[PDB]
Amino acid sequence: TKKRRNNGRAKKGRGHVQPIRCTNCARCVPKDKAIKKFVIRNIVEAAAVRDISEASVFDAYVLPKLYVKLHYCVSCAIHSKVVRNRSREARKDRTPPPRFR
Amino acid sequence: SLESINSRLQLVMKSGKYVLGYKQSLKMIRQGKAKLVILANNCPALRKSEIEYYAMLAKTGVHHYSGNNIELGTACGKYYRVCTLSIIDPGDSDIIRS
Amino acid sequence: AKRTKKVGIVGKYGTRYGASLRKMVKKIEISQHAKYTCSFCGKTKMKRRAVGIWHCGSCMKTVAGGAWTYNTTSAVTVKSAIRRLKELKDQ
Amino acid sequence: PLAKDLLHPSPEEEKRKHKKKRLVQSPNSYFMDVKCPGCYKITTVFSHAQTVVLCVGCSTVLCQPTGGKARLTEGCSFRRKQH
Amino acid sequence: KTTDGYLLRLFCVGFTKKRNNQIRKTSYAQHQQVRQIRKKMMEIMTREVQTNDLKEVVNKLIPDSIGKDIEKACQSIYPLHDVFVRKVKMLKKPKFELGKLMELHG
Amino acid sequence: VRMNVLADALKSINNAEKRGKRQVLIRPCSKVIVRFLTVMMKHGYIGEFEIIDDHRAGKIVVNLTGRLNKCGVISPRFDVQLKDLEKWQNNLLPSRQFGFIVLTTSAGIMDHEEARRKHTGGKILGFFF
Amino acid sequence: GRMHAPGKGLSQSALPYRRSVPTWLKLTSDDVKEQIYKLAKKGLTPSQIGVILRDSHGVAQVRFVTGNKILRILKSKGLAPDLPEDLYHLIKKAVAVRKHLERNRKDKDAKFRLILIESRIHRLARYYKTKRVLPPNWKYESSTASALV
Amino acid sequence: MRAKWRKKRMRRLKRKRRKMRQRSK
RNA sequence: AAAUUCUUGGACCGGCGCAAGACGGACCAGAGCGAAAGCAUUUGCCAAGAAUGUUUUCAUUAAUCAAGAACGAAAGUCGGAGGUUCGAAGACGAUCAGAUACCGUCGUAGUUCCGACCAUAAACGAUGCCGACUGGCGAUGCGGCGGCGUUAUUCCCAUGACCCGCCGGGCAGCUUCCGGGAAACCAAAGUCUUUGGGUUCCGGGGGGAGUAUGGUUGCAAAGCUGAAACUUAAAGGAAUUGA
Ligand SMILES: [Mg+2]
Ligand SMILES: [Mg+2]
Ligand SMILES: [Mg+2]
Ligand SMILES: [Mg+2]
Ligand SMILES: [Mg+2]
Ligand SMILES: [Mg+2]
Ligand SMILES: [Mg+2]
Ligand SMILES: [Mg+2]
Ligand SMILES: [Mg+2]
Ligand SMILES: [Mg+2]
Ligand SMILES: [Mg+2]
Ligand SMILES: [Mg+2]
Ligand SMILES: [Mg+2]
Ligand SMILES: [Mg+2]
Ligand SMILES: [Mg+2]
Ligand SMILES: [Mg+2]
Ligand SMILES: [Zn+2]
Ligand SMILES: [Zn+2]
Repeated sequence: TKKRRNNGRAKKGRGHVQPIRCTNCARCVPKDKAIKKFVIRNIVEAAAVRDISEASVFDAYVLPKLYVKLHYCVSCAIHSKVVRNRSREARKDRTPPPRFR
Repeated sequence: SLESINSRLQLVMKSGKYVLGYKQSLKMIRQGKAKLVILANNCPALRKSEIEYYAMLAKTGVHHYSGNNIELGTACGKYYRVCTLSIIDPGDSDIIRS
Repeated sequence: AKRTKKVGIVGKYGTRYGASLRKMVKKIEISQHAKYTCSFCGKTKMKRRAVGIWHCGSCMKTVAGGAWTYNTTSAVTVKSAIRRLKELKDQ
Repeated sequence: PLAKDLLHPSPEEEKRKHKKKRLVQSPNSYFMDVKCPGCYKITTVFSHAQTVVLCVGCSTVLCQPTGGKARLTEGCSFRRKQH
Repeated sequence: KTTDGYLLRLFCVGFTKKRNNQIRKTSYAQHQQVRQIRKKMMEIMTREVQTNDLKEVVNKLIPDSIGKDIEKACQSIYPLHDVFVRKVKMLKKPKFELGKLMELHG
Repeated sequence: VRMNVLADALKSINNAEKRGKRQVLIRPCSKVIVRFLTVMMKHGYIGEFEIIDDHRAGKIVVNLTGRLNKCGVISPRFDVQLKDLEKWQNNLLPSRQFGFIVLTTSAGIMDHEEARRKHTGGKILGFFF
Repeated sequence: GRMHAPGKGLSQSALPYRRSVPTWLKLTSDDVKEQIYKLAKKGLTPSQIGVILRDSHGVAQVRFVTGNKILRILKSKGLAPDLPEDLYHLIKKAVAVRKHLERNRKDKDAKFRLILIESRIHRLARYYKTKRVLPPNWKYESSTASALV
Repeated sequence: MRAKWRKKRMRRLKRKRRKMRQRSK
């Protein structure tokens, strides 16, 4: 049974897309099929921000961010609950979950 | 400009007049009927210097073709080798007006 | 007419020395007995006199070259690299 | 629309359609006369000239070939001619 | 190379800028536009450095003066905003001279 | 490539009649097409049409009624004697009261009922009803 | 679609309905075809003789001003090229590819296109032998094709 | 018994058959 | 979770250099180019190509194609060069009832390049090619055409960057009682019992079996062509309700 119109990936007129490496394991995944996270976080997270702020030698020091991009095979993505299975008609929508918080 | 000079040579040897070969190009230069001389890049240095000296004496232009005698001949459309050739009558081609 | 199926110049060795040795000597034999075109006159009169020595029958010009080929890819790449090195040295 | 008239299309939509796809085939290019600002004679130049056109006497160049309509050198005016 | 024998590698980076009017999402550049932008940076950078000594070059690097010139020069090709000298590597330096160092220190 | 212009003309009319339009544009024109529709004209299946004359194979705009069920073409153009004509109309016509097989004879392009009326065989072109 | 490509392009010239001559065109037939004559002697295929006439001299179609077409005018005079131009330009291109392919043997795409080009030469060559403009024994030899440009 | 391994088994068996055949020819 | 392993003869860690061979992130997209396999640092050179523009030229030169031909990932084979990482085989440490495995450390052939073979992949869109017709809508890439207005060069023309449309090819998308289909679904997988646009390949219940044999290709591995005896009432596809 043809489960997805596009075969779980984004290859339309290529024929070949280069493979990348998963981050959790080392599974070799085509680049367009992999699930890609782009997390942007501070170095200190939420509770130490006050501690370094008072201990800083500078006045009003803007704490740096940490930009790391993640790649996931389907197995790790399901097992880490970054993505979960949905109902058959709910599979068709492809707007990302809300980004308010 | 190699493509364009190939085109001009094809037209010149379709319509105008020419001589192929060192010992006959020398005769044409000495008689003064040679309008242009063309030399392949692998002709002997002694004779190319000789041809340059004759052309300087006779006030004639010389062109150093950018290929050896085999494809100079093929550009001429002949099935043999030419090292130096002389255009005597440009005909309906702008080889002199380069 | 065509007198042999696989063996060419190495047909003179008969059934000796092994199929693989005959195959790997065939191409070298062809290369060393071929006639090459002279870059100095345009005629195909280049013969291997001795190993490493090539001669033109018309120019009477002698060139130092490969053992079985007129020139080797190592020689040509060295020549190109040396030209580039001189170009860089004189800027 | 079921009953749309194919026989008598308005000049609006009949202009937007592809040159080969009109009801009657028609070219979108024309002829024009270009005059140099200095020289006096008028020369006939195709709209999509495709060649470097220079007025006789080599006074100047008129139009430069491009991917579509030939761009005209400045100062030169033109007017399209018909019959 | 500078007037004094310091040989440098200057890496500059630029990012095409979306317009305020723009509705389109992509804001990419044609490959020929990219090719003539990076030969504009490559042309400008050498001129700003090869004509004067190390200390003059450093004074340009303290602000983004070289990067600012790149901003103005390539607006007519494609508008692009985040330009800096991403990195400067010093490859070869002349023979050490104690006299010249003291000029750098006053 | 385009191989049988009459096959394209009748397939185009059949799609536009099937969708309920009022006019069809037939892109290539030929004597065979013009002579075929005039046969369909005489029996009231289509309205009057018009051929547009560019200096190439012209176009045709055909007024449609709601009476056409199907028009078709038979490929290849088989030859049919008077003995074979009853069997052909047994195969590809709905009933014995209506429907027509257009077939060209030496007397001209013309449908089956009267082609029998002047005792001439011919080559089958198509059918409509 | 294209004979040796998967593209389906529709771009083509669209000739106007009116096959008369415009009133603003003052050149008569006789001096147009001497204009054609001298352009042949400059050295130009009939393809671009008609090009430099409809953008500088205003003649929309030579076949509408005269009764003949350009290549038919030329051979009626004696200035036609020996082999047809469209076959000439294939041989000229196949020689260039064959030369480039000769210098670097790892160009597989060049080898693939050379098969395509030399296929179009043979398809066209046997057409001109059916219409009898080439001798029945005319053959395309890859070695000798360099001499005739 | 997945077809890939079944085919591999068949190839090994065929190779053995062939060897045993030119041993006798 | 540990152990094999390295470690006061100074490991791991911090700094400065040097060498070597791989690889080309982020930008990178349901974007592009190519006959497909495939293709991603800069610059240069060489040859090719689609689409668009065309009031240029020839005038049917075309379409699909047994036999035959060119390319064909990975693995594999043969000669050389090189061998950083990874890593078939192998070795040891774990786990286990066993563990010739999954986990860990080391590690050979290979992985890299040059020149020759091999011709198979879920080589997939599981969907021949050419041609015509049948709904909309918003996009995206290329070329062309037109138009308010912003923004550079500035010194205005004109070219760039946005914006608003139109045309032709292209990759896709959303929606639909077009129609079809066993259905899943498909603007083609429609225009089919209202059955005929052209043409190529190819299937005839499940196994035996892509097997035996013969022939042919290859250095080999294997490729292509390819049965029968015998056995068996089912094997299978889409969807439904349960467990
Ligand atoms: Mg499943
Ligand atoms: Mg693939
Ligand atoms: Mg074909
Ligand atoms: Mg990069
Ligand atoms: Mg075959
Ligand atoms: Mg391989
Ligand atoms: Mg390998
Ligand atoms: Mg090896
Ligand atoms: Mg163990
Ligand atoms: Mg290891
Ligand atoms: Mg297969
Ligand atoms: Mg298949
Ligand atoms: Mg049927
Ligand atoms: Mg069966
Ligand atoms: Mg039973
Ligand atoms: Mg199945
Ligand atoms: Zn993973
Ligand atoms: Zn010699």
